[PDB]
Amino acid sequence: GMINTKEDFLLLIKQIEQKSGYKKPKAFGIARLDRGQLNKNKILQASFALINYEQNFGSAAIMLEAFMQRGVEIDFNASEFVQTLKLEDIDFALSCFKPFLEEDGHQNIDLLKIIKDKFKDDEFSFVCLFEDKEPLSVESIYLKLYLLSTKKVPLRSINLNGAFGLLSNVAWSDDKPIELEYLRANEMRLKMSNQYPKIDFVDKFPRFLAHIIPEDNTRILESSKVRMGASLAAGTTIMPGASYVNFNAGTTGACMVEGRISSSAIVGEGSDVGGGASILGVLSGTSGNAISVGKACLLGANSVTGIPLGDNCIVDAGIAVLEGTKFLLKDAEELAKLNPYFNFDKEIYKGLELKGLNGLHFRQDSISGAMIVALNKKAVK
Amino acid sequence: GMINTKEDFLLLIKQIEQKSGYKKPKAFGIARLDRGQLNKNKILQASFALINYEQNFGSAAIMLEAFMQRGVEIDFNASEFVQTLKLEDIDFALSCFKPFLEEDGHQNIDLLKIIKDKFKDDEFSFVCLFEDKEPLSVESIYLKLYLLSTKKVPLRSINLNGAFGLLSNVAWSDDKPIELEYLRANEMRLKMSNQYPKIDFVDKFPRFLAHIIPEDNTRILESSKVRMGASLAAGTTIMPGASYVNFNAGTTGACMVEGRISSSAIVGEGSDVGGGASILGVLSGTSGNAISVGKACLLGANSVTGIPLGDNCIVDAGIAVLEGTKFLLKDAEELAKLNPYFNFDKEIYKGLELKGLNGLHFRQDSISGAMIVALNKKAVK
Amino acid sequence: GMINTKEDFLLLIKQIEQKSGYKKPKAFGIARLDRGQLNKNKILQASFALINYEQNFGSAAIMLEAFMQRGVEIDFNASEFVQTLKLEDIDFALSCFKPFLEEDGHQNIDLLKIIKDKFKDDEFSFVCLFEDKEPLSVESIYLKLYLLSTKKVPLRSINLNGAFGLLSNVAWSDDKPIELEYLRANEMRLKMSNQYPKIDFVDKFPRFLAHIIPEDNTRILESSKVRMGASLAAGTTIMPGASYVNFNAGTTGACMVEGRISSSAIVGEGSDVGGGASILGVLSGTSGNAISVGKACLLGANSVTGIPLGDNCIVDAGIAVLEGTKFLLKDAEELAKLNPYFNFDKEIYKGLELKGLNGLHFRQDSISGAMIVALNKKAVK
Ligand SMILES: [Cl-]
Ligand SMILES: [Cl-]
Ligand SMILES: [Cl-]
Ligand SMILES: [Cl-]
Repeated sequence: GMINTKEDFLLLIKQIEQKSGYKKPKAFGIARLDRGQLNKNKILQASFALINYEQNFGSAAIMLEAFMQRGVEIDFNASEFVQTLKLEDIDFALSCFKPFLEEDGHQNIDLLKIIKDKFKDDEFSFVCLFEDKEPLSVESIYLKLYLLSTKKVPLRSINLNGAFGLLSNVAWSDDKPIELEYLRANEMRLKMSNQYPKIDFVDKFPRFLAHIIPEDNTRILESSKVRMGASLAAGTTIMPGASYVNFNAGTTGACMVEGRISSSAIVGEGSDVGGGASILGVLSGTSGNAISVGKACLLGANSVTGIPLGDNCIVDAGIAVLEGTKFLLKDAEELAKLNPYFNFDKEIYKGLELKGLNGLHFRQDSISGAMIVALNKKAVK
Repeated sequence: GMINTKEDFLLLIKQIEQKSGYKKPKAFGIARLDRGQLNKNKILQASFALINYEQNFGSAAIMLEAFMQRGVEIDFNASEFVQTLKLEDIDFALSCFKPFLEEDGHQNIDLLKIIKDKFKDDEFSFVCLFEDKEPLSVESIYLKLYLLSTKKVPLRSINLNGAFGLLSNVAWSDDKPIELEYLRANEMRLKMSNQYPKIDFVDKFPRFLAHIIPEDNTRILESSKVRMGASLAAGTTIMPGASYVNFNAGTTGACMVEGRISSSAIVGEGSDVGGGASILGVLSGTSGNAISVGKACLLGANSVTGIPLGDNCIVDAGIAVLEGTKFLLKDAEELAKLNPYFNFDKEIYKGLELKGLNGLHFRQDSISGAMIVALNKKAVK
Repeated sequence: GMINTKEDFLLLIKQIEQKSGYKKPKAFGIARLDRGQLNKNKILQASFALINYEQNFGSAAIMLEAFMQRGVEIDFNASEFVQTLKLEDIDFALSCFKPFLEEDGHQNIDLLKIIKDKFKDDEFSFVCLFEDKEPLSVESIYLKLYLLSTKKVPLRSINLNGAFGLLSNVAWSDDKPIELEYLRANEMRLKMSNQYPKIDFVDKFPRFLAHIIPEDNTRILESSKVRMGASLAAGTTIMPGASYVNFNAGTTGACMVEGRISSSAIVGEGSDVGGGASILGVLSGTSGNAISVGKACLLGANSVTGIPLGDNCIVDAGIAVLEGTKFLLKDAEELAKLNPYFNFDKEIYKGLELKGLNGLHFRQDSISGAMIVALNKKAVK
């Protein structure tokens, strides 16, 4: 078909990439789209089975060229490119991949074979990012969420600004989106005919398990507790009682999570988020930074953590550690050793002053009622 | 058909309404009923696609007359009237509506066309309330819950007493009720044949989303967290981690809800119910009144609010504000300004004494351990 | 068929039970198994419609004999016996039961008729326990969980050690297990063809309601909040907001549960677990015993209970009662009366010292900030 060898294939990629203003995508994939039942141009959800991040640039070149080949004008100076796939695009791409078709393990190529076989018009779209800027489309928002939940990129590392304004608030029935106006328009007919769909939730975001397959040692005991865009390190457990992991939040190592992790909050390896505990996400103020809890921290049942914590910190059950809470310092000499740059000159510190320190133990003196910050005895050893 | 003009229609309504003891219903609609799999006279659920409250009295007259026309004796001195619809009732009503049949937007008339088209015996029932008293039927309980959840009537404004005794505890599978005795009777057959239905919950009440379509700016991130009979003002968000809205509870303006709103509790516009916070519903005692939180209140993560709060109150994360908790008053002069009738003569107040006041800030002194009630600095401005 | 009378039947049982080394099973039943989509020898779940505990030993003898009759070597010195049923086994058993076949109410016999009618190879397995030791199979783990959730045995009374290591972490879609590797292997095909299954959770354990039918006065308002192996006494209510009942945990009488009951924790009749409260399961240390809360205890919203409590204890909302928390004792003379062996000589006690006592009221002094242990005034009366 003119691409007969892998050498021909590589020269083709070189020709494409030497086109004027060509930029290699930083992320790309192909999404199956769910459209509005009433407004068929409204994209309600995008699903990917393969995410490419800073990889497989040849495959991206073939896809971009399929579009260029039929006259689609790609602005390589825009942050992203989204385009509906036609059958001709799939056939063009598969012909460029001719040298590989009888081989196993080429995942992007396998995906195209599948899409060709299941092709429908306006069902599939190529989605790519040229840079990390605010999303301009539902499709690019979904690619970004996937980049986070598949852990191709670290938590907080990509731009999600404006996502809420672009996404439609919809009903979700067995993880399928339905326009609210469709339900209103059909309510009499559906209820009287006993065909009213079962609505699990109404929101702009889907759940993690509608999109991501956990590692074999990762457990999520209830889907409603992990939003799409959450990032769970292998080995994490999310218990169902009073937990939550929001988008652009999660764990960077195996943790037991029984409480609530707000957006922008990161919990380090070996930490234990107790039943009904709260971890807030963003510190107050205009340059208010994100909250991180370090490694091997123990957050008690029904506690609240409103500041960044370093490693080996303990918040006792029931304690609220907020930015403005005052604490009486104990164990200053030992804490100095774990925290050599910090000035332990005084006796009372606000939560915010103590942010990020290691080996802290937040507790209440049960006789005097004083809030204390002390040494986690285990943190010295 | 003898009703040929809208004038004929209006004279018919006048004749009906001049019948002896006739009362216009205060609320009415037509429900599709779910009956027991074993006990077919047991009504397990009622679904409405249209609720009429203090409106469309002509339409109610036509329906009541359909029944009277065939000899049904309506007691207009009872608080409610419930009756199974026959095809003849639907045809009678549609014939009285003849002058309107080629016009759009007559919702009660459209509903009848649909019911005629999907008619089944014992499937549909007319349900109306003549006054606001204790429900006497499953059907009237469901009409009352709908009146609350559709916001046709305000929270706490209607009589729900006895509802629990009338409703059957059932299993619910994809929002369909199943008698527990049916599951017991069929368990061997169903499990061994691998046809055991998926049971989502066992209770007397259904969920809100099985019945109500939120406004486009209202989100409920998990159906199990909003019971049928809840009332959510447009713009409310219910997060899934540790929240709840019970029946005859909710919000009167757009609020962020991440905690638990008990029955009878009302949360005012702009308030923020923090993650895992509790709002209790009814004050203790025999004349113990319902708890209301006013506008723009901020309830901290893992707090407990056991008293009514006025506007612009703050409960810090972790604080329990109970009827018997004692608080040390600060900022008395400024609080007097926001609360001119209250007597700020003393220094220690019980929670219950402070009920309903504006601009309160409940906090703990972290050095002395004292519970404080102070000024919310933002409430002066 | 040679077993023609119930007398013949009883002599057959005598002959079987006199076989060398025969032991009567302590528990038995027949499970329908769910196997791996990829690994068909992996048992992902077992479902029973009938559990026998210390009963119906004749029926167990007939089943064991069906296997022995065809040469299966049963080790009656092992703790358990598991074996796949063949049609011949079912037909053999039904022939031994000939004298009963035209009679009603023989549940084990009815089950065999059903299994014969729905027979499939490798679908059904006989599962029995000869003693209470660590489970050796998925099948025996499931029998043990059933023994707990059906309340045939008391909470904590049976050996579940090693269960986590034997169970596979799987995806669950409408309560059906799916191997994660199957989802990975089929992800492209399933997502692009729009056939991706709805995954409710990923875990090693199923939910209670996938297996157990509550009593008519028992309510569970959300299935994800009660794990399989939980034990709920008749009349219990599990609310959905922030509750949980883990395996080998629950209630021994009717309780209102709105908080989290950890594994090994037992809550006594008439107790009320408030919204977002935590009950921990096992005391710290190597001989750290299980936590029990007695009858008519009141655990406040957002409290934490980390010690065993006797009867009529109160933990105020927001209070954390941990093993190491210190409390100032009040009402010593009255508490002595309720607790005659305890030595109320001193003024400050650690939580752990107070374990199991009756009539305790844990509260905070809101003026001094001191943690108090006092008399529950209602407990004297
Ligand atoms: Cl100081
Ligand atoms: Cl005073
Ligand atoms: Cl909680
Ligand atoms: Cl002492």
